[PDB]
Amino acid sequence: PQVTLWQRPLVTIKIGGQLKEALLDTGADDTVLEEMSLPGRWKPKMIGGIGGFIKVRQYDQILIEICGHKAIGTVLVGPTPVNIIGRNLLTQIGATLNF
Amino acid sequence: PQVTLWQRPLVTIKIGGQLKEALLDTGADDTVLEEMSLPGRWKPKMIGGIGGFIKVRQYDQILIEICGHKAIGTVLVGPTPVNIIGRNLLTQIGATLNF
Ligand SMILES: O=C(Nc1nccs1)c1cccc(CN2C(=O)N(Cc3cccc(C(=O)Nc4nccs4)c3)[C@H](Cc3ccccc3)[C@H](O)[C@@H](O)[C@H]2Cc2ccccc2)c1
Repeated sequence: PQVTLWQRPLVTIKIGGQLKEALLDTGADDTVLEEMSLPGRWKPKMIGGIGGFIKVRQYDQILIEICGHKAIGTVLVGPTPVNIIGRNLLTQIGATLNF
Repeated sequence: PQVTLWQRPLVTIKIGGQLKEALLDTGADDTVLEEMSLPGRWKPKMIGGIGGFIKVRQYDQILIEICGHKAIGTVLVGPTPVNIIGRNLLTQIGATLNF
């Protein structure tokens, strides 16, 4: 559904039986979630932001529901201050930017 | 126009006479450009992001032509890895996120 950007474009996700809200972020290549618990195996990874770079856990083939849209992707979990859905998943849910 | 998120949504801006490319960014509350010379007056501000806080300088009332459209607003200049057009300006160009 169309959102304007007068306010932060925030949605509910369900991941891992947990309900979260996350920011739809066209600038973010990758989806990055704060610390929460996920089952399984993961690889260490670093990503950059402004500020600097953080070190995250790289889980993949994770099912997320974002609004009513399912999508399976790579998720990075670590010290971001806000959960971010980025392009690897906004592409799966079909989001566009219009101006 | 309409951007699919398979590529980074980069766009051409003209600011202060200069021609830059910049990221259209729904998750970013403000616009922050890399260092460049702007005339006039500014004051120091700090912003956060993933993995830290940079100190930035704030110019208000800068004209920016973004794609083709003119908008005027505050632009923060500072050590970002990339020019980022955030919601303060995206609202002025009419951008909508649309799934
Ligand atoms: O995949 C990623 N990186 C990779 N590395 C290797 C492979 S992929 C990646 C994933 C998510 C975010 C980012 C890094 N990132 C951010 O750090 N910011 C902070 C930001 C950017 C611009 C303005 C503000 C702002 O106004 N902040 C304010 N603070 C106080 C008041 S306003 C904040 C937000 C997200 C955010 C919002 C609020 C708080 C924290 C973060 C942007 O929305 C994101 O697009 C992006 C911008 C960016 C993109 C590339 C390089 C550098 C910066 C990178």
